[PDB]
Amino acid sequence: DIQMTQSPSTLSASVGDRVTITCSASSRVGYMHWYQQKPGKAPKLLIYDTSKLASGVPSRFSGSGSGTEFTLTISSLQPDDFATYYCFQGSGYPFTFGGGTKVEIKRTVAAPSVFIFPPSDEQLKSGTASVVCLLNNFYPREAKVQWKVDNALQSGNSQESVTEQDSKDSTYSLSSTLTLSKADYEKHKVYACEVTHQGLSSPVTKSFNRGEC
Amino acid sequence: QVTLRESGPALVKPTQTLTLTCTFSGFSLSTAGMSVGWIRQPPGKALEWLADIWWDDKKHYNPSLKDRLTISKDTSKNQVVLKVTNMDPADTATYYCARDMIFNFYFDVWGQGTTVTVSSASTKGPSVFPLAPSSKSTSGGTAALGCLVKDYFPEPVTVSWNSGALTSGVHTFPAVLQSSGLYSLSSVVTVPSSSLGTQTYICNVNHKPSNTKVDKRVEPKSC
Repeated sequence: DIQMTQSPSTLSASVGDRVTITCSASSRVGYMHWYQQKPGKAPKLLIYDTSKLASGVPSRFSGSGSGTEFTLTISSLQPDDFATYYCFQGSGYPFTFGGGTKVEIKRTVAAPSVFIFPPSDEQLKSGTASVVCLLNNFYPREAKVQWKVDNALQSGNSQESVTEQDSKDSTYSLSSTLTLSKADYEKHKVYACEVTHQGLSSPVTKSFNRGEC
Repeated sequence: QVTLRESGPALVKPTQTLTLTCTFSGFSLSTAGMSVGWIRQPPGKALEWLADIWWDDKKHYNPSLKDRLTISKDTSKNQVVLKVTNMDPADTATYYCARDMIFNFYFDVWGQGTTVTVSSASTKGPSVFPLAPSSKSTSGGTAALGCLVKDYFPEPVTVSWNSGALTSGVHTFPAVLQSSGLYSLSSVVTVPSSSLGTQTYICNVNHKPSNTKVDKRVEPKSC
């Protein structure tokens, strides 16, 4: 079957930078097509018939190539171009998609704002306690969060989740959630989320004492 | 406009059959040259084409899955069905229907996708807890508040604030499968602290697989 590779797999570039994504097919096809997929969305037709812009696509995007080698070009990369891009052949059965290229925006360093939430009294009645630490609007993505409970460093009871890069300001947000039983939670006083990041010259700690307003 | 919408169960057990329906409007599948196709996408993997059907009832299948797939049309109801037999964990994915034409041989209009999980585990509705703003969820002149959406199965869940009227500074985190085997996520909103009184905050949570719909008020705590 006609199969395609895509290069690179991941690309990071600044706003205004020229971006190039290539697709190489296992044998010659008459046209290549391109899709743009934002996280949690259906793919959208971006380029059809190798070089033609689909409806609503800005002039910024262009496609070229022939035979087995095809190129998607973004002349001046914009924050809203954060997506995964796929090539697609429909020249012969089976129809096939390339492996995808994820484009992320390189931005200047921004420090996270750090926020802590004790468990609600409603969760505590239902028998569990979740402590949530929020890091908001920061860059780059890489960030260390450590939980301390009565000055003991926690392991294996906290999970992280990170937003997809923001389509206007190119920053990330992160949640770190510490989970304990109600019994373990009520045994301890000091709950502290400690945050290390490039944009902070020293680690930042937000903490609360269990039971206070 | 040309529109398509996928429907089917959120959850199927291993070895069972999946039935998906694509309902379309703004075009007819009796019109010469018209096709509807099925495409899937495993969590964070590449798009994979599965099947298509044409106005003349010609069918095509992806050769790796051919033994397991059946595509069918009902012109009279503007519907295309895909049956996938003997579902296994590799079939967990978002399933898309899309329109193709004989003039194109590319998918120009897509549905929004339907999420399917192949699992032994039972459906479970979320518990919804407020993440109340306080001094501790304040950084500079910014306040944060939110909702913790805990212990549901399967994916997906939807979260909006004030029925979708509040949209800026909203961050809904992707779900994490917990060690317990149930999903959890938070959704948070940021606002300037001195701007908080501009509205009340309600997170509307909807888990369509368990038919659960919760509204939760998120207010500051008192003493």
